[PDB]
Amino acid sequence: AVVASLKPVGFIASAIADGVTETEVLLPDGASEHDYSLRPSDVKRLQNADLVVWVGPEMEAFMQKPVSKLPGAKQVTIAQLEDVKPLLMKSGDFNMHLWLSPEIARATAVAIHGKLVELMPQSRAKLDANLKDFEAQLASTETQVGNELAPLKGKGYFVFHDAYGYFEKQFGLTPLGHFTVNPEIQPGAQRLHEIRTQLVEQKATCVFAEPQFRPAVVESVARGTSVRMGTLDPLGTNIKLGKTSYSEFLSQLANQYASCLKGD
Ligand SMILES: [Zn+2]
Ligand SMILES: [Zn+2]
Repeated sequence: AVVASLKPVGFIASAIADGVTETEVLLPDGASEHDYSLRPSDVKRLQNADLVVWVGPEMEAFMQKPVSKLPGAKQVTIAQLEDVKPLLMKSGDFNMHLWLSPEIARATAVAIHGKLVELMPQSRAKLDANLKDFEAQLASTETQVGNELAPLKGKGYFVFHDAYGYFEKQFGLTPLGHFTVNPEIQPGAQRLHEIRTQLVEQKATCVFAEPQFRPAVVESVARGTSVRMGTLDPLGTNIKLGKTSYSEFLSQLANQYASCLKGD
């Protein structure tokens, strides 16, 4: 199987590996990329993987050690790809939520395709078709999402944690900011006051929770204002792995933004 660290990384892999091999995901639905430790079984999957796909040591730190033991030919380290490095944004150091950038997802698919052709020469024609089919579906999805989000450009909102910058930059969304950088370090009152002052003063439309975290501080901030409440899921928990799952993921996230931000 191809073993992907996070579900959306899995979505990209499953486009390319479709009809070739299985895709498995390490991080369970509900879990956070910022607060996880590998299970004994997670470890076994890694050693036995045909290919491991992950963002890199500044993202899934919980995977760095077991991945370091594998052949270079059996891993894609997304953040370290030559075509990805020029695309990194500071938004230290650089923001590592790379699976929300279509352009990086493209570079990821190319790397996956390239590695799997070497490892599985029996599936070269299928892998080639899968890559073509992935690019076509992604290009259509980018057109669709760009349209869905266009009216929303310029509306301020806050997100729970700093996960969305690549997507927001791509499609012209204009976040006022985020509650947390690391979503485990709960934000203090300081702070929650600064956010609500921004909300009112800058006339924000939305605040967004995330299903991986209890929404209390988000609801608290919105309380006594006209700001609407929504939810974004940077990990696509309700989407199943499969050929068109990455496109479905981007479309779902866009719909989650629009659901709250619509109605000017
Ligand atoms: Zn994150
Ligand atoms: Zn910040």
